[PDB]
Amino acid sequence: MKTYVPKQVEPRWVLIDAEGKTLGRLATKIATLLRGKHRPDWTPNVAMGDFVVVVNADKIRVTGKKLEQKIYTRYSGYPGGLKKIPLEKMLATHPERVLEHAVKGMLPKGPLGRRLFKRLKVYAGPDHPHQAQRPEKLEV
Amino acid sequence: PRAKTGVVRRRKHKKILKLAKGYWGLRSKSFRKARETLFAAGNYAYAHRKRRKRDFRRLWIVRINAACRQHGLNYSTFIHGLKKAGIEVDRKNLADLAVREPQVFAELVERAKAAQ
Amino acid sequence: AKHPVPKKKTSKARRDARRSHHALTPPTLVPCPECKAMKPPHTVCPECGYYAGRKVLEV
Amino acid sequence: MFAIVKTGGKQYRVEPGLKLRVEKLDAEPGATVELPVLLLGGEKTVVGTPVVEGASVVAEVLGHGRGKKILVSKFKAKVQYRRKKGHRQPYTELLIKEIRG
Amino acid sequence: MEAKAIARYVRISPRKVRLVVDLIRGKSLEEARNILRYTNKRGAYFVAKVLESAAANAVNNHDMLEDRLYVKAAYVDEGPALKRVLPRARGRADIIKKRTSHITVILGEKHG
Amino acid sequence: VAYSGRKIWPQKHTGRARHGDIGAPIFVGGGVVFGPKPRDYSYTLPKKVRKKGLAMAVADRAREGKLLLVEAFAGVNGKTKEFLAWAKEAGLDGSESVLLVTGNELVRRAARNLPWVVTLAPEGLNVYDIVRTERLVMDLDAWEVFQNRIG
Amino acid sequence: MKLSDLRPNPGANKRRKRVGRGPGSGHGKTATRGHKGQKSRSGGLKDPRR
RNA sequence: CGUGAGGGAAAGGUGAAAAGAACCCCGGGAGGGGAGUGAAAUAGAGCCUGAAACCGUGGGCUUACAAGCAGUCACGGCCCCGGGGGUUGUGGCGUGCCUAUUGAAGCAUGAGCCGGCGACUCACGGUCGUGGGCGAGCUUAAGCCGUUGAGGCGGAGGC
RNA sequence: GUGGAGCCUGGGAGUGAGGGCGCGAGCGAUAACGUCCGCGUCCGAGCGCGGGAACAACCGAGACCGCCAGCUAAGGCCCCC
RNA sequence: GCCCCAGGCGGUAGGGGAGCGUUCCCGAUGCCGAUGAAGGCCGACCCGCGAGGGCGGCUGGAGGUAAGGGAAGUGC
Ligand SMILES: [Zn+2]
Repeated sequence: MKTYVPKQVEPRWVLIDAEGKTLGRLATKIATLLRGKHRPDWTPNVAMGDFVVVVNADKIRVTGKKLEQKIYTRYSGYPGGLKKIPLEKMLATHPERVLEHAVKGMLPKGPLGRRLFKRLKVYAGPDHPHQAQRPEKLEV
Repeated sequence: PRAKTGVVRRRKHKKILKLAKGYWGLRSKSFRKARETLFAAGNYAYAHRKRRKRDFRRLWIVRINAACRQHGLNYSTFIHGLKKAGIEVDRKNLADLAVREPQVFAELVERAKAAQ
Repeated sequence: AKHPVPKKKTSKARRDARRSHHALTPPTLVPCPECKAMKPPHTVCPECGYYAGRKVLEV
Repeated sequence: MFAIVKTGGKQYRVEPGLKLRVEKLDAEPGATVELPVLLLGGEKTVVGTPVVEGASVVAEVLGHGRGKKILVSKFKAKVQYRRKKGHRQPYTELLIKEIRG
Repeated sequence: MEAKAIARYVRISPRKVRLVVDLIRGKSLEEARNILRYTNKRGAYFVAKVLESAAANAVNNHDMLEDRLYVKAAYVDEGPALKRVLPRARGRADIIKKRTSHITVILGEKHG
Repeated sequence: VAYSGRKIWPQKHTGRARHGDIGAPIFVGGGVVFGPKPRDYSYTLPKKVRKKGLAMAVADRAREGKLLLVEAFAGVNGKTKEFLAWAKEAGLDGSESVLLVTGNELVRRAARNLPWVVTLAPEGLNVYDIVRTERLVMDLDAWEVFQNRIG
Repeated sequence: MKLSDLRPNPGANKRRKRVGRGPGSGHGKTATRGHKGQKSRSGGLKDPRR
């Protein structure tokens, strides 16, 4: 009686409202659905988590003074190339990249992890071009 | 009576190297590298014997937790349910049920909450 | 100059890796419109000894 | 219709006419065995609590076998400690005859 | 049918001539004659002689028609390296391995 | 070993591993460490043990009925086939490796070429050749020197 | 009794303690001499009695 | 090799028999293919067999978003032989070996790799244990005599 | 108190560079991954295992083996996990 | 009382114990060998915890050698 492995399953699209939800918590549930660890047929070594689309990423909310005290930094490899970016500016420019950074901070690494991050699609604002994919709305 | 190496060293090397087939580069061609690689491969095989059990147990707890949460309860509450319910099916079989017997596993939920 | 020296031996795969680009491209030839013989362009066909539809070399 | 049975501290989803290996049980080949049923898997879904009351599967032993030789081989480093050791766990491979209610 | 000739004990760097010989593997015979004929390499002459001796063996010995003659497969193994001395600075000596090569060409008839 | 003690190269700065001379036991061609020497493996076994064990061997073949004391050798007179007709008639086939002990040079010399016969003068009696052969055969005088030797 | 019947008593003849034969012998890499020291060197110590 | 005293190599094997490949072809030759002898020629003289390191050529799997002491476990995929074997895509885990060290993955030592040589013994005394003989006794040394692998004698002597 | 307990006699050892941790002291500067002692411990030799991110001595725990079984230890239960 | 019960089994230095394998000796003027030894390569085959042993295929073409003991230039 070997442990069961499922066959390949079509990923079920899932829409998620970025508005009104906390950054960390929402990113948590997003990562959870992304892994497919909501499915009884779950298996680690294969990306069978669901495709996820989010809208109103700008409409995310964050507790405390994290608007400014949270500094998304980057590194160019160049001396003094540490580019600190506060959370506010990062909202004004790339809020979708904010959620990308937060959820990517929670995914398991490795090529499976990167493909999983490909499996996610953020859209700041209320719209997205995936109606053909039938994005199932799912409150969290 | 002189006892040269004769054939012993060659034969032993062919043993270890035949065991070393499929290794990258000199690890599967030189007796020395192949030996050491087979040592670390040995301890790996050991700790992965011991490991795999915990591994599949984590898989079973994961999938079972999924099926449980899809019925409103979670893993700890469910297991406390069955344990209170005097049911003693283990993680593997509950996993294969929650995949294969969603209705049977459903009744397992019903008796889990029945403990509650 | 303190005599730089190779730290380790190059594995076979890496040696072949650098030797990837060492391919010898086939020297492009064309048929001689005088004698229908293959030859490199822009040179007198040593078979016919002609070039540009006229004789130059004394084959 | 299946059922999870207890054996060697192990639980097996089983169904009639099935060959399954277990711990090396003590029983003559060709003999059959009745086993504790943890749950009747199928139509009459009964929860053995902890075991079903009157049910038990019927399995004839096919014969005792030795598993493939595992080479458990411990090794410590820098201490001259090498341990090569075979192992072939015996198995009592069975045949699921039926499942007594 | 197959033909083949062997440049057994050819004094030339096997690595070098392998570059040449990897330029006619999978080729038709006439194509091979041209490519050897105008390849800027020393080994191309050796591979040329081995080639023509090969195809001659095909037609003459094994009686293969010259039409379908393509290089079925060929290669160059290594021969006994003639070791020589090179005087290096400060009295120390070295040994250049003048490498001898073996050449093997094989000629199949490209049918269809 | 035939080499010399001159150090092959200096101790330090030569880059190589240190060595003494090539007469060392680590070079190919060097001497051998602890190699076998002229070694007298002989040793004095206790007399009582030699005699007693000898009698124990003869007790072995005797109580097993493979012993056969013989008085006469009229068939043999120094010729082999004499011994063939004799021993064949003497209840001997050739299959039984037989230990031949006697004082008759005509017997011994007349039967040494037997592939299956072990010949020994009565003084040359000893446990090893007694154990080698299936059947044992002696003359009554050979039996006597046996007795005194076991006496 | 034939020669292939002759055998010493059990324990009448005993192994030697061969040293320097890897780990499995248990007597390996040192010949039981322990680590560094005047004793572990060839030749050994002085007269331990005196 | 060293002025010299001196130091000191390497290097065996066809085949039963040269029967050592006439002759043909390619080729300057070499060498190659044929042919031929041969039991066999991947026995062809660079020759018993012919290992590995190493070097190629084909076939199978695999690999260009990708992280690693090179493996191991699982799963999966492909290929092959028919339950296995070969590959490894992912996931989990994982600090080469030796020595020397309190402490080494160590940026402490050694090791390019393969093949072969390479290091606890022998003699004689002592001591403990032991397998045996004998037993207030045990025991032979040298030597002598015997065979020519056979042993006995030999009480000097020791304990 | 039956234990790889104890004692006696023989044989063979190896060790006599130790170290961290806690506690009790000295030196030190009540500094040192310091030094030197006592008591206990562990490593050494257990760099076998879980935790502590990683980490010999900190927490748990002394690995005969196999099992796609279960209960637990420290420690954790928001994702990585 | 050959099997059952209880407990034990981390492990360096080191003590001890038990085996595996190499050359040679006896076994053996025997036995195995051209229907193919030794040797080489191959194995998913069987045996043992292992050291290893057979078994089978091919190369190899002429030696090998038991049970059971002995002796070592014995295991890289
Ligand atoms: Zn022209």
